[PDB]
Amino acid sequence: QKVTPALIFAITVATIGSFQFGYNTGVINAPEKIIKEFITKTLTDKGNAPPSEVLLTSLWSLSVAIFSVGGMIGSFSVGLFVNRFGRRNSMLIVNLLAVTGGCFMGLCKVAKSVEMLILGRLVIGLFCGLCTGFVPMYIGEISPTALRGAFGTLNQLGIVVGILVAQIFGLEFILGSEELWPLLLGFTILPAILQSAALPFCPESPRFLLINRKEEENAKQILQRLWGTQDVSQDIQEMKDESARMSQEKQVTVLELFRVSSYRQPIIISIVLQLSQQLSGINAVFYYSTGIFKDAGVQEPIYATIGAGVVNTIFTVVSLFLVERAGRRTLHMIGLGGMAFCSTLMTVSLLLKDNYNGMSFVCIGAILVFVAFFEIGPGPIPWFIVAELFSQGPRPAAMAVAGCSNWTSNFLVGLLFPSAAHYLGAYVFIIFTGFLITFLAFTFFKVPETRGRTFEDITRAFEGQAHG
Ligand SMILES: COC(=O)CCNCc1ccccc1-n1ncc2c(N3CCN(c4cc(F)ccc4OC)CC3)ncnc21
Ligand SMILES: CCCCCCCC/C=C/CCCCCCCC(=O)OC[C@H](O)CO
Ligand SMILES: CCCCCCCC/C=C/CCCCCCCC(=O)OC[C@H](O)CO
Repeated sequence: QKVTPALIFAITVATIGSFQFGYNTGVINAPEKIIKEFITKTLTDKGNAPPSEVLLTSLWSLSVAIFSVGGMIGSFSVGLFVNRFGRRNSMLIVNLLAVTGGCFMGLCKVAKSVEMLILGRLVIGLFCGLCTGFVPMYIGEISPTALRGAFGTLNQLGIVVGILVAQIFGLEFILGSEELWPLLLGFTILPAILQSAALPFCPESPRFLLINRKEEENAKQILQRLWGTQDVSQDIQEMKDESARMSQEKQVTVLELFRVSSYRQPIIISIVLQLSQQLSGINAVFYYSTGIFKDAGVQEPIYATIGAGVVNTIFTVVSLFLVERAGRRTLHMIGLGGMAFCSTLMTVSLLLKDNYNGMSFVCIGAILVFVAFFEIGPGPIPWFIVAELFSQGPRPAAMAVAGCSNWTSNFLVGLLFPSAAHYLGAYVFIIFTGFLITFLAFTFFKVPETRGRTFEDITRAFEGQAHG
């Protein structure tokens, strides 16, 4: 606890990327009908026959999904940037992609080009994939050890705030209209121009400068400013230790992450935690929501979702104030457990949907409580924890692997779930309850507490476990 404006500024400017990721994730839902009308008109205006609903659904599905494909590629490409350019400059450099993607999506209507929309979603996907790796890596290396998890939770906060804002902007009376939806999608350009202006005044990680570039006194002076104290000897020395370790060790690529015994457990934890986020059922809960919301008298679908967005935000903040006290294990487990209870309730309330006339209110309650438990742990923790499971040398390759598995599992779930729901119906949530319980067991037996521990302490403990 040594928090000056500089540290806040640096972390806040970095979480613009988190906001960007959240915004582009949530922005696409509301304007579906409007964009399909655009796609139809683009073909009709040629004088051609109007497209079938099958073709529209097809093009629309590609628009949505190609974003994930971009993210898979970008998140796995994180390793190409962070050691070569640094952590701060990597973020500055890739804003080219955010500007590019936003231009395509923003100009696709006036250019009357469905192809530009699809292309824009791919490029903004690439950008967001790089962000999901760059931001926690930067925050992790620049935060005081006692606040590493708290600050790391600001990544997820930026993401959920980004989602909320995109949804609100998606309202018909704001930017969600026939004449304003290019502005809706094009909006992502503005935070990029703001971030690029602000970033050069954010310092590079002192850890990176000292450990990777051997610039000790440069790191110290920066460390003194960020933590607002002249005595930073304990931290500077701990960085010297990590630096000595890295120059005595072979620097790991992706493939060797899996050949080294002392890396196997950390990397397996990292991947599994990414899965515990995307296979939680969090992507199934809303698939049903939009239709459950009608039955309960909402008759206002985006409004039902925005409300969930507020709950989404509140419990991310709750997680922020808990993660340094309760620890990562406890918050992850509690969240997994509460989601297990809610998904089970979802199955029951849906199975009794029309034998009893109150069940739609029950399902909504289950959905909101589900969202709350998701953000307690499984939402924010898996993003910043892999940065904690590794020291300086293998972190970049580890975050490329972890991040990719997160984006990939998200993509596969979205591909496979509609089928599963079609064959299992209400029982599909029981499958997630099984996943959630299994993940809960994994965390309880296999995931060490990382709260307040130095990277060196954590790594040595993994080395000790590997020696027997
Ligand atoms: C298809 O549009 C959307 O997914 C928006 C869904 N509604 C957002 C919403 C509103 C209210 C409450 C909770 C939520 N959610 N829901 C999921 C969700 C979430 N995750 C789960 C999925 N993820 C993700 C989504 C993508 F697209 C592409 C790539 C992704 O990771 C690589 C990242 C973290 N985090 C916070 N709130 C969330
Ligand atoms: C209908 C309205 C049309 C007019 C609209 C005018 C907007 C002008 C541009 C604003 C740039 C947006 C910047 C987004 C700020 C990102 C928030 C953030 O950085 O997150 C804070 C915290 O770190 C999270 O954890
Ligand atoms: C009717 C009897 C009254 C009981 C009704 C209960 C209803 C379901 C409650 C779910 C809350 C979720 C709790 C999460 C459980 C996970 C356990 C956990 O988090 O363990 C932490 C660990 O001990 C740290 O080291």
